[PDB]
Order: sequence, then C-alpha cells, then structure tokens
Amino acid sequence: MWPTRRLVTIKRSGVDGPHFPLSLSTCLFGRGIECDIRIQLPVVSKQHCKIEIHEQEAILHNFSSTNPTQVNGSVIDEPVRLKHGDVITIIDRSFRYENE
Repeated sequence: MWPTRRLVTIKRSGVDGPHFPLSLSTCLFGRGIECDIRIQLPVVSKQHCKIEIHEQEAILHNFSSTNPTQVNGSVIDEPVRLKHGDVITIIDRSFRYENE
C-alpha cells in the first residue's frame, strides 16, 4: 500500500540530502512556492521542470529553454520518460527519482 515514490535531493557532490515525499501526482520544480520541489537559487526558474507521476512511472516536463534540466548528464530538449534510479540535474542542484 506504500509504493513510496521518493524524490531525494542530493545536497552536494558526495552525500544524500533531505528527502521529498510525493503527496501530489504532479511534481513541480522552481523558486515559486507553488512548486512541489522548492529550490532556492535565482538561476533556477519558477517552473524550471516538472515530474508527472503516472500509474507506475515518473515523467519529466522541462519548461526551461536556455537552462534546460538534465538527466543522467544528458540535456533535456523536451519532456522525457524516467527510469527508476534516474538522476535529474538542474543548473546547480540534483534530484533522484526512486520508485520502491
């Protein structure tokens, strides 16, 4: 009853940071408080990226053009499908998508 799809935000290069439980089927990234994944960095956009949770999959929805979100060290031109254990990286922060 606990699929527990957690989004772990790596604090810095080398260690695990605070976790982010998913209460909403839609995850949004950015400075704006409206973002499920609040980020405190002027460079990051209000609606920088978005993870849309599906029956069994998490889907990224990048809006930023100049500074696009990144996955596994790969630039994201448009929304893409994510695999369990995939790593998402923005301008200076990283997020982990784990589906237990």
